[PDB]
Amino acid sequence: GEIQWVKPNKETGRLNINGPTRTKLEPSVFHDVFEGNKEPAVLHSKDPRLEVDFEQALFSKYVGNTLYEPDEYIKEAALHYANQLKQLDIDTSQMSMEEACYGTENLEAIDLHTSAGYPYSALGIKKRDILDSTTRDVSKMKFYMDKYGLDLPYSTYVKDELRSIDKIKKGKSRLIEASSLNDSVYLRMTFGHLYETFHANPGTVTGSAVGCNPDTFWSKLPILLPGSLFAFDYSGYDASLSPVWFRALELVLREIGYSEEAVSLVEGINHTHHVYRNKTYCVLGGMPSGMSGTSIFNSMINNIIIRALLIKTFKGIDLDELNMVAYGDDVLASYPFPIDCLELARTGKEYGLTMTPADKSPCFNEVNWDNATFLKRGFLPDEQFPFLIHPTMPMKEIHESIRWTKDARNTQDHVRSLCLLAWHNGKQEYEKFVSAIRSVPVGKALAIPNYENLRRNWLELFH
RNA sequence: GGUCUCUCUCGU
RNA sequence: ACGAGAGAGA
Ligand SMILES: Nc1ccn([C@@H]2O[C@H](COP(=O)(O)OP(=O)(O)OP(=O)(O)O)[C@@H](O)[C@H]2O)c(=O)n1
Ligand SMILES: [Mg+2]
Ligand SMILES: [Mg+2]
Ligand SMILES: [Zn+2]
Repeated sequence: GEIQWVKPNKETGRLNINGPTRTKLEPSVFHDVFEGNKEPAVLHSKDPRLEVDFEQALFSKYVGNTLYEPDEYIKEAALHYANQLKQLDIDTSQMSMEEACYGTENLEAIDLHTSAGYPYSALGIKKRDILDSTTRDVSKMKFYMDKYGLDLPYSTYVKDELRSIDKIKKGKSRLIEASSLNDSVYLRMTFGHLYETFHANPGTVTGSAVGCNPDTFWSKLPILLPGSLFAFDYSGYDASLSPVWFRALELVLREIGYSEEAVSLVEGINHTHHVYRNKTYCVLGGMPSGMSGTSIFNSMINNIIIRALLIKTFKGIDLDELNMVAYGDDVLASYPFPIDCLELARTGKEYGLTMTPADKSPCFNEVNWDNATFLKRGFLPDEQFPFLIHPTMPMKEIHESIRWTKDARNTQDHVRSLCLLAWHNGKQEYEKFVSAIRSVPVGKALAIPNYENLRRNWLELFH
């Protein structure tokens, strides 16, 4: 992904889009009970913690583009993946605006506690002014779309969140693209049934884990990924996608049976326009993370990428013995023989991809179930029932969340949520966690889940 | 101050 | 089941 041009809003006639500059993350009453090295991300250009030009760091993720048209390996990869999806029988028909706005049993409705994007953001109008859950009316929406049309520019914000201090110093905060409600509901109408199918079949057939529950999915992963494992993260995944991969995505969508009208929207994703403060800018390539179906499309492109790198990098690869699941750019995959991920990365850099170990560490090493991670969680077999697998969130990542808050009114909700992650690390680590919470006044006022009840509730999930 | 998924909590 | 809120993950 590379920025093509940057004109002021005056020259493009776009309305300015004003974004918050102050973090909502105050330190919590547990801020000094637990060690930790994450701080709220840099959001103002004058953040004293900066050591690099701010706006230059945010946009440094647009590495640039390499390929524009698919080669032989990427075509073969795309078709292999697409024939895999055929067995799901995606209904490619247009979804109706009622279900697209208000949801179905396998696709939650448009979030009305969040913005409506350009231009509504600047016009003061909110999503709840167009859609009501109770009537499930679409007339108010059908009207507005007719009036502003589609291909509406994305609104660029910086994300308020705890980040590494390396990334605070180097100004590498995350950019999100606020979709226009019009673009969002049109994508849902075009691809609603594919979203539905993906959410309802996490696993190695979608090659996706969107919709999975780690508490139960982890026990299946060793069965869905037999053989020797490998695993990746990508550095700057969304911006690092050259337009070739969107062409390759069109190949997949055609081959599962979408109309020439439907695949035409892919170019609207490969080629996007964004407002940030008082400027407009055009991005070619790169996924606009914040669009409808971000996770699902990131995951599908990843299935294409991995396949394409294997058959290009190694002779004698057989893509039918490959199992993988992707959640966005997180990969966990397996193959009957060991795969030298160092070579897949060399290939990726040729396509403009920066592949890294899952942990984002400096060297690749062998990956097996005892050191694997997916969605930050490890794999730890139960002591009594070794075929059940605990998703283990590391205690350090739990300690970092508990040290901050966006509203102390929710302290108990927060700690409870964290306890439900923590106890998979076992009774000793868990009770060390709970004793720490109890070592401060507010902690002794909180209801904390009892370990055995958590373990009993977990074991009941398999009945 | 986006798209999603998952889990929890509070309400007839 | 339906509404309200939270946390985590991508
Ligand atoms: N809050 C987030 C985080 C992730 N993503 C999507 O998931 C992708 C990968 O997630 P992640 O690895 O966390 O971010 P990266 O872009 O790869 O940056 P990094 O180098 O830090 O891994 C992103 O590119 C983005 O498209 C998202 O939409 N919203
Ligand atoms: Mg990444
Ligand atoms: Mg990732
Ligand atoms: Zn353009």
